[PDB]
Amino acid sequence: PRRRVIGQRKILPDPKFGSELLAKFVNILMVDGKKSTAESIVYSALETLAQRSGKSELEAFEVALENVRPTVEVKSRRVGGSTYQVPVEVRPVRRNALAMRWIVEAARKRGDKSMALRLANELSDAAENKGTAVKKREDVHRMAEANKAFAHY
Amino acid sequence: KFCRFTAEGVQEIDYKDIATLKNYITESGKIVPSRITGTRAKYQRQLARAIKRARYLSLLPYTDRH
Amino acid sequence: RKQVSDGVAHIHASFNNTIVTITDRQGNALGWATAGGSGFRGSRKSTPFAAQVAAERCADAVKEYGIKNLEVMVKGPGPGRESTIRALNAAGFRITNITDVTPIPHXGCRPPKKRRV
Amino acid sequence: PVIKVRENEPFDVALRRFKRSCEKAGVLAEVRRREFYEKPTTERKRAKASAVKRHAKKLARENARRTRLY
RNA sequence: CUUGAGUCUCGUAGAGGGGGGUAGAAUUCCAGGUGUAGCGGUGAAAUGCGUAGAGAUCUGGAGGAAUACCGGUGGCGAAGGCGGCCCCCUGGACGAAGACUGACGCUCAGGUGCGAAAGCGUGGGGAGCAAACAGGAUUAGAUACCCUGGUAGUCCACGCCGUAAACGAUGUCGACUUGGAGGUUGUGCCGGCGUGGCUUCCGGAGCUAACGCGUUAAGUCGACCGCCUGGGGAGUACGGCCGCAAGGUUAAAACUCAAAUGAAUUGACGGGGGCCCGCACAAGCGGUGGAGCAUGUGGUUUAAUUCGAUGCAACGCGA
Ligand SMILES: [Mg+2]
Ligand SMILES: [Mg+2]
Ligand SMILES: [Mg+2]
Ligand SMILES: [Mg+2]
Ligand SMILES: [Mg+2]
Ligand SMILES: [Mg+2]
Ligand SMILES: [Mg+2]
Ligand SMILES: [Mg+2]
Ligand SMILES: [Mg+2]
Ligand SMILES: [Mg+2]
Ligand SMILES: [Mg+2]
Ligand SMILES: [Mg+2]
Ligand SMILES: [Mg+2]
Ligand SMILES: [Mg+2]
Ligand SMILES: [Mg+2]
Ligand SMILES: [Mg+2]
Ligand SMILES: [Mg+2]
Ligand SMILES: [Mg+2]
Ligand SMILES: [Mg+2]
Ligand SMILES: [Mg+2]
Repeated sequence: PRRRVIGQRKILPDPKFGSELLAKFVNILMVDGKKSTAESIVYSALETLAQRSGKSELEAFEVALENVRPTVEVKSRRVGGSTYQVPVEVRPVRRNALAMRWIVEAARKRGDKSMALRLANELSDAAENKGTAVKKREDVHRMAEANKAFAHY
Repeated sequence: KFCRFTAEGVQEIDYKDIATLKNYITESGKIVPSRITGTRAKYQRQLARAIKRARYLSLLPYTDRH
Repeated sequence: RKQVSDGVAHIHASFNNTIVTITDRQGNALGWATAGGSGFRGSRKSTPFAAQVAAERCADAVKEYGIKNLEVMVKGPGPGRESTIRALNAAGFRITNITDVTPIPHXGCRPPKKRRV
Repeated sequence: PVIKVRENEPFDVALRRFKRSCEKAGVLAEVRRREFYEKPTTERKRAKASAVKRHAKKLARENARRTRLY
């Protein structure tokens, strides 16, 4: 807004492992406010991945976030009617927001039977740089690098 | 500031004393604005004339980078 | 092939482009590069960053001569003046002198007419 | 302007002395004024406007100092 | 008769004028060296130039035009105008204290001279720039604005032209009427005190429709000249004069209108500016537009498809 009087909102910690990261992630995965179904799909997926990995849920999911977390994105900007993609920095919280969002979407458009399975093997291949989401980290990174010569106004 | 040629009452600025003209030319070679030095108008005109004369006689460079 | 150990690098910084020509003391060129020749056209070719990349690429392009020191001729208005110098300095060249070589008519010839953009 | 990167000189401050010499020498000034032709009447107009606005600014801030803002 | 007007002597400042010479920076072109895929240009592009070696960088050469810095609401000139440096010929201005003439003055129809830029004639010159022109874009079109080129011209000598928002839109000469801050150039007395010439800004009285002007008057007077008499037609036609021409000058009528005009005021508008707000942008999340259906609307049909709402602010509206 024109004001910057936005305080921060409180968000619940997760029951299974006390992770607000999982609460944010489930709030992204959620549709129509069916929060119980979202948390259940997600705990299912993270235990499927905690077995197909063995690391942990918290940690397999952090390993999927880091390998997908991007560090620089572009920002549209109009100069002479021409529209400039200017690579700006990101605060850590926008990094993980983007990571979780891209991951949920690249899992939504997958082709397994259920959705918890899509998210499980998505976060797995995310951790191994074979998923659409690390691909979008790649696209955003090379998008910032190409127009990096505009790293100024 | 303090215009000098009136202080000592010089009649004519005499292109020959380059060391004098040395102070009213930039080290790139350019005459320095009379506003910046505080020289008086008549004397700044004598200054410009003598500097251009000593340039023609090649005792001062026209520029820093001949 | 040969070695000089001492160079003079000419920077042609225009508003549209930036050219970095490396010669020897007597003006014989060793190598060169340009912002447009480095993967940028139009907007980016006229940026300090493209100039910088062109300066480092021209550094690489004179690797085979073992030059260490460089005088610096900067020519023209463009923003590619300082970025190219820092590129040549960070590249591993020991800068020794820096001279601005922009032509200044002491009148001179009539410039083109103003653009009515 | 010529710049001597002196003994023991950090390159960045000699860069800045270069910047100062070019800025007070009038180099970008001259290139941007000389890029295009100027009608004599046009530049007489512009110099006169510069000087008149400068003297008007002088006397404006001269009448200002003798007033209280609040 | 000497104060108006003018002459003589010392000095001072200035891009005043005419003629010749000379210098540095820079552009373009030529000869060659190095060197290698670009350059150049634009809002973005293309035309154009470059592997037949461009651009870049260096050395040498030719040529033309203008004179960065000084530089300044600084100066000089009747005005138009005048700017590197040197020399020759030349006009004027102002200052200081005198000597001289003795109203010799002011203005000026007709006339005569000078008179930016463009233009014209003859003969040179031609770097850069650039009407015309050509191509490349832009656009609905684009005979433009932008880009790449480019000829007259711009330069010189002589002659012609005689017009400009040739403006201070303010005729010349003379006299008088509070101030303040500066610039520039003389000069008297000792940084201080006087007196002159030119000149920038603010402002009093006064004047003015107001805006403003205001000792450099648009204030208070006198002399003389030019000019105006509603807007359009029209500074046009015809005729005279002038011109090589382009055209200049002098200069109507019929006819038509009730206005056209100036200054200032309140709004509004601006692809003027400054500062702020709003699910207005950005960030997001979910919808509509596609399908089946409900309903309203329009329109067609009908005897009737009752009448009304019908940009936002009508269309699940009166209902
Ligand atoms: Mg141009
Ligand atoms: Mg007459
Ligand atoms: Mg002419
Ligand atoms: Mg001719
Ligand atoms: Mg053109
Ligand atoms: Mg007239
Ligand atoms: Mg005029
Ligand atoms: Mg005028
Ligand atoms: Mg008039
Ligand atoms: Mg007369
Ligand atoms: Mg006044
Ligand atoms: Mg006529
Ligand atoms: Mg006419
Ligand atoms: Mg709201
Ligand atoms: Mg949005
Ligand atoms: Mg539908
Ligand atoms: Mg009715
Ligand atoms: Mg109805
Ligand atoms: Mg109706
Ligand atoms: Mg409704």
